Amino acid sequence: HMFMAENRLQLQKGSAEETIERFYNRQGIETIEGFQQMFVTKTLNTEDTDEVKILTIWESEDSFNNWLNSDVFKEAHDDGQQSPILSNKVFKYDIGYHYQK
Amino acid sequence: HMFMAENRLQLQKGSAEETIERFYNRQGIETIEGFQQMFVTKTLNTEDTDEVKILTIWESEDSFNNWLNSDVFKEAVRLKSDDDGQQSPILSNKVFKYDIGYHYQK
Repeated sequence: HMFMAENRLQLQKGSAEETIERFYNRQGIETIEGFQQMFVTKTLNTEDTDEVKILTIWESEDSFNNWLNSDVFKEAHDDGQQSPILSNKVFKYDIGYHYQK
Repeated sequence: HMFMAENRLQLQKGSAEETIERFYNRQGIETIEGFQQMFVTKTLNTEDTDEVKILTIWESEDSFNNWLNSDVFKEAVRLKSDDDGQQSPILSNKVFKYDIGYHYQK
């Protein structure tokens, strides 16, 4: 039923505070039918690197795919600066149970 | 600000669905001041094992801690399809905690 997509980013240890806020940009994700929620998290107590996750909740995986194929997605997405992002991966999940007070 | 706790379960392949069923019973979590949401997920496209995550969203970490030390938690599962004594095929149960820097709900 409900679907969750995760964009897991590994950053240079300590670079989260200065890098993270950029991921708070929705960039029109809420204009996609089926989009429900978005969370941007920073993992506590990591030592090797800083870990940032962008979680998006959808009514279905089709909704998510439509987002990927949308124009708002296409539109979205100092020189020489070494990037703070070490890895960028995507994971997909079926939400088997959800409850909101 | 907002806080997310995660219980990450590695499971015998094929047991994801049954395991999520054991979590339909929130065991009074919503009675805790600060509790906001719960998500129980199954990781897609895994090969040799299953993965289920129990994510709980809170107003603060203190709220989450209050749940763990609450009477409802300390006093709170078996499925109808279980044989007496059957165990959830858990390979590992790990805990992770997160600060939620941003949240948006349509």
